[PDB]
Amino acid sequence: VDCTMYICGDSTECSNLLLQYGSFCTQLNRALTGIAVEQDKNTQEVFAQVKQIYKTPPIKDFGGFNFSQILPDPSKPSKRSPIEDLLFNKVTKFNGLTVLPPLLTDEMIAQYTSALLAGTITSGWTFGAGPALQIPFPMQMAYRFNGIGVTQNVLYENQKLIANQFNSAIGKIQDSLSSTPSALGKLQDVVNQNAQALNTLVKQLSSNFGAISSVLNDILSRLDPPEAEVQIDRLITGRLQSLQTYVTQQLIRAAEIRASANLAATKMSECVLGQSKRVDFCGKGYHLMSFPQSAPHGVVFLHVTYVPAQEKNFT
Amino acid sequence: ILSRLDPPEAEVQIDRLITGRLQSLQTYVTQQLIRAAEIRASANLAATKMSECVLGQSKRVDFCGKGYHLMSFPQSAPHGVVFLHVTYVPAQEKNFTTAPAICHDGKAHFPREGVFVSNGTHWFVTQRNFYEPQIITTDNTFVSGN
Amino acid sequence: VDCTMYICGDSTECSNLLLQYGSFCTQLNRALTGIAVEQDKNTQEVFA
Amino acid sequence: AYTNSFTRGVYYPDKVFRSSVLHSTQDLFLPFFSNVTWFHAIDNPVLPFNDGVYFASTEKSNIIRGWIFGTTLDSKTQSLLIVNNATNVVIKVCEFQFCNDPFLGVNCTFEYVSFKNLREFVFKNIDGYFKIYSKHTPINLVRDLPQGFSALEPLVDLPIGINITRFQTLLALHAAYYVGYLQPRTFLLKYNENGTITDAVDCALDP
Amino acid sequence: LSETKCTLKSFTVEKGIYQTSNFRVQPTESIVRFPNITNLCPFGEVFNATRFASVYAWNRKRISNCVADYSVLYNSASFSTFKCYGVSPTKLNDLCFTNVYADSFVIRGDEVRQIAPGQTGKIADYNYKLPDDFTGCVIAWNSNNLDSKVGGNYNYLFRLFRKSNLKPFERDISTEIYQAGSTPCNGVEGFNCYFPLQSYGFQPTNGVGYQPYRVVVLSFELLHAPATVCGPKKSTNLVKNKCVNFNFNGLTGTGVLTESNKKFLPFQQFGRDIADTTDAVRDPQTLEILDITPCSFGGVSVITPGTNTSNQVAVLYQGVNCTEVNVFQTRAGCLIGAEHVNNSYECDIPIGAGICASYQTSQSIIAYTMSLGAENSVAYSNNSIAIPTNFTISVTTEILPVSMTKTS
Repeated sequence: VDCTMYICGDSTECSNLLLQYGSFCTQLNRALTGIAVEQDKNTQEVFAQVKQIYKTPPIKDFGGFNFSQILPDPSKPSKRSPIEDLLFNKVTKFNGLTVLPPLLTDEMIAQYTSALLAGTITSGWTFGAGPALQIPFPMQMAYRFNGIGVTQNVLYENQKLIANQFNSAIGKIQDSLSSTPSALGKLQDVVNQNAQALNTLVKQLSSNFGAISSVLNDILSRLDPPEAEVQIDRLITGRLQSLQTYVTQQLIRAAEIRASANLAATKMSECVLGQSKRVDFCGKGYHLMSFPQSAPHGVVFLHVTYVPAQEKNFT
Repeated sequence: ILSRLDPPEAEVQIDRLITGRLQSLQTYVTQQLIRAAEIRASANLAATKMSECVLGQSKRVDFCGKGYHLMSFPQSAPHGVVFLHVTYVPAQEKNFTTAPAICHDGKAHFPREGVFVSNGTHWFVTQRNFYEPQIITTDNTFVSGN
Repeated sequence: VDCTMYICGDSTECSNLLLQYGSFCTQLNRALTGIAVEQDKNTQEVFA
Repeated sequence: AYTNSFTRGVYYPDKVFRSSVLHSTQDLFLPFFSNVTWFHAIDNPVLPFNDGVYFASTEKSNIIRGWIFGTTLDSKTQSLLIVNNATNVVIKVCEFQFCNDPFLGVNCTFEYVSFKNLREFVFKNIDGYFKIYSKHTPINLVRDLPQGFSALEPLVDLPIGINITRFQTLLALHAAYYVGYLQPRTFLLKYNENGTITDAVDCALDP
Repeated sequence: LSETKCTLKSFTVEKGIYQTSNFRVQPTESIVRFPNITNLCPFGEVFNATRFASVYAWNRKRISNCVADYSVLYNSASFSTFKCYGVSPTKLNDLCFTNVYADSFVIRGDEVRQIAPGQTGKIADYNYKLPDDFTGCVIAWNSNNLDSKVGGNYNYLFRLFRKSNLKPFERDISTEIYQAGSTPCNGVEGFNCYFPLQSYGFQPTNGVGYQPYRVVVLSFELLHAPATVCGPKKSTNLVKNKCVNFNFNGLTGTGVLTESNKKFLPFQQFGRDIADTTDAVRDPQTLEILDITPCSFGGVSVITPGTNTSNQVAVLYQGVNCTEVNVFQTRAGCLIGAEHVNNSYECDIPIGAGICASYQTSQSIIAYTMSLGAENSVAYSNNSIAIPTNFTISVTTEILPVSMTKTS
């Protein structure tokens, strides 16, 4: 926001009477700039966790598993998976206000996520520590199964059944995400809250703040010096209190967003790049493997778990 | 200002002075509270790092260094702290050929801890994180089914 | 908090004088409602 | 008789030019679903208004046009009679004689003035302005009140300055007409991309 | 470079992107425009009218529907009462009143700080009726020896005896009693009916104030009306798509009279999109609908390498099309003083929308999709595995703040 333009609206007299207050405008600009930098810091920290750009082999022979619902689709002009396309389609200026564009674009975000996914599929958990070493899926999944206290021949005697269950679950989750409209309530709420706050911060011009009228242009073409000062002191008080309800509630809200971004970074490093032993951290059950996906101003995880299902008594 | 001024004209200026002191200082006492919140978050993180990485050895991936964790040593700094992390990193690779099991007497033999690798003509068994080959016997294999 | 009641105290003159300022009072009610909802969210999340 | 006044008697608070919002205003209107003391017009007695209204009305083919203002309604003081055709406007906001069987027959100085068809009339006095609003749109029903909506557009906007408090009715002669009972509430008008009041809700009717 | 040295309050400057004083589109043509209307209003036949009849029958001549010179309406030093509130005198000149009406009444000495449509008096509340709000300004010249009557005037009659409080600007000729008790006396005298109106005593042997004060007042009204009526300033031709003089019907700036296809639906012509600024205008002589839009503005930011290596500097205008001010247009604005290149490298100074920049006597001021890293591919087959044979030991470093200073 532009302090002088917003408060005075190109009036030499208004500026001259305002010049005898101090550095309020300087402090406000400094605070807003700090927030603006922090946002890009957040996104970079969450997503840039890899150094090279891997990619999948042209021939898909993974032993029965079907990954077609998450790998990139070349037909579209923008290479996004069908789940990413569904997510992107699901979600829906003049008084000194401006909006700046972000530093990373959706194409770069998509490329980063694709690199993560291809790397994990091809080489397991060894590409986070050092160099990348290849391995086949039945062996990698045998390792994962052994990680939770089940002997490794159980996988080799049930390969086709396991593959069929995996594919059915993937189809089901695609359908369920497509169906319900209330999945992305968090992102929708954040966007709605920001827009509403800005709307009120413009309509306080449509408020009066000690003034007999609201729209500041005509009141400034109306008022004398000793009454114009009475109006503008309350106008700066209200603009400072409101942009600083954003500054206050949004150093608060940037605290909330920073907490969320830290949690997302930890989740990525510990569930995608390895296997977790902490109970109920990456999903409900015994953890096996995770895949990430992107969304507007956010991220989405898909967990894979193992659940026992039939019991018998003994002595 | 106090020497030159008069009362009902100095009332406005003292009111402004408290308002602005508590206002610059209110984003700034809100900021003492805000920066205190941020510093408290960092302090809690540092305490957790000390307890989990200096007093023990951790298995959480990429929490103390990059690689496999071995040890840590702390130091001191003005209004801060510094950690040194010791890690482990593999160096040089080599291709091989693998297989899930071996059917000698119609039975299936699975490795106990390791993998089956073949240099081209013979079959050995090695641990996963370091290449050392060994002969294959009934000591390090177990039988399961046909 | 009962906003207008607290500020005025059953005074028509105070009401007419206050109607010149704006939506400060709605803002205050909104913030307090947000806090009130968050508290119960916390308790449920911890215990259930 | 007594009928639900449905959604009649709304107008434009100003003759200016808007676009495509959902607004809220504070002025004097006619209720929604009112217990109108609708006494008929043809069986031709008086109407109500309550808190801040002109002679609101309904209309079939310019049937229910004229009404009386004043304070004692006997020409002894402030008293007003209005014949209404809206074609040959030789203004007669002049002072005439009235009746308790209120019907219209065939001085006032300052010429600076403001069911097969829908032509509801208006007669206000705000800051000297003697505002009038008319209508024109055809429908088919003949028996009773159509279940519909419409907004009344002004004719002119200029002041004269004659005081009024009470009222009677008149009947512009060569069944049903509906009015309402109000208190000074607020309304929520709705608009289309072509600029016609399409909906409204009364903020003081039910929770 | 001098500007950013001033901003940082030092001579040495590190590497990065800094911000300086912003650039508004200063008027390409000056800050001037007001609509076609130019009318005015006379006062003679109301100031010389045979009857300014009694307070209950005050006379009014139509003075309205004109571009009242609100400068003249306040620059007039003959105005004794100018607590004409809502609006303010010294800025009245810069205003736009849609209408200036003509009502009138007579003042007293104690009310000169109370005189307006809306003023003090039972005079008012029974010969007049509306609230006590301040908007009304009074002409007064030297009236010391003009017209007055010894003993008391029974026309301008301070109605100390009125049944209620004070409320001005209506009319009612009933000279009616004080209902201090419960007596309707029908405008007669008596006991407990004290003659409802006493005389101030406008005597010529008395002072100047008693001698006549014929007062012409002026009402004020503001409308979002078709923006045809407003103050004075030069109206340019409808030069579409060229930033010209505009103070459009009160909305200052410099910009365009773009003919508008908007039908502009029918009752907030000062187009009240929630910002409440005019977005279309029709005029009686130019019936066409004319859109409204201010010209551009945006910050100015300076990118520079370290000051100890070179003194070249590039300037970027944020959100401004280049034609409206080497020139190169990007999605973040207009960039001046750069060289476009095709080879991609890492990022040094981030600009926005995937562009970076750097210094060459190594790379130019690059502009394209970034390079995210070195491409790689893993030879994947269903019977091959890879195993390490040697190891290395590493040491890293982490830093964390723990505490703060302590003041009071």
